[PDB]
Amino acid sequence: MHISSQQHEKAIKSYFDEAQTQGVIIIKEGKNLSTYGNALARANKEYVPASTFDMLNALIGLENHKATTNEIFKWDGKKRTYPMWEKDMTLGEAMALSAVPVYQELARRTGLELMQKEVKRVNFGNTNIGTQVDNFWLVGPLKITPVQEVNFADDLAHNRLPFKLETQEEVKKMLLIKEVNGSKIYAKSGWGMGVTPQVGWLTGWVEQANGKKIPFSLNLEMKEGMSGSIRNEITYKSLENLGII
Ligand SMILES: Cc1onc(-c2ccccc2)c1C(=O)N[C@H](C=O)[C@@H]1N[C@@H](C(=O)O)C(C)(C)S1
Repeated sequence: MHISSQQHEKAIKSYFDEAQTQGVIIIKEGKNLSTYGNALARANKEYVPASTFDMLNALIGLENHKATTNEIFKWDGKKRTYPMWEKDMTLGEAMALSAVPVYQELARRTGLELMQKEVKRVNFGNTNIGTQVDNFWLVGPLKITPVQEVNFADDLAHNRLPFKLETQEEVKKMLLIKEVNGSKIYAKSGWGMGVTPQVGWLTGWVEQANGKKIPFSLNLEMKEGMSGSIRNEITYKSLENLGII
């Protein structure tokens, strides 16, 4: 409104301070990138993308006819880390649930060789997937910075990735997670491996009523007993503080 930028900066740093974590949220208006939060130097450090990769995994699988958007991925009946994953689902349902096994099956369909060259073509992060086609986004060697992630989301939001328009639209329909007063929030979460603390992500964009698109990438540390929805909460408060929703 008439709120000073010092106050915006302080308000958003306090959302990270209150959660007792260290993180950054990067916003992009048109060409301009702004870095908020309580740990601004995270912006150009490299982290595994974790499930945020699901977005590119989907783009690639669909572009290369490894799946369709109505196709059902059967649960094989093995006990899963979460009961919510013990069901048959579409890619899109799997995006909302972040169903690692489905994205792993998709990655195996695509294959190491095809995955490696698609990730080069797209030049995502450090572009390196190593030798294990089914976990390189979760344990490395693939890594990416928060700046690169918000630029990725900015590409996909404006259909600039090197995939057909219809492939991009298909994956964007999968990413709708919230509606707030005429604004829509498209995004995918990520949560890295290992003992606490782990990396957390929420990367996407808001599509405003007038058609304007404002990409964001939140990146922070997931501390002992933090709920996943803290990523969402910090993100929503930040976007609201800045009047983007
Ligand atoms: C955490 C997490 O910690 N370790 C792995 C992993 C799994 C298999 C092999 C190697 C590592 C993992 C994971 O699965 N992360 C996923 C992607 O970010 C899923 N997104 C989460 C979410 O979005 O909230 C889920 C907590 C829903 S899981």
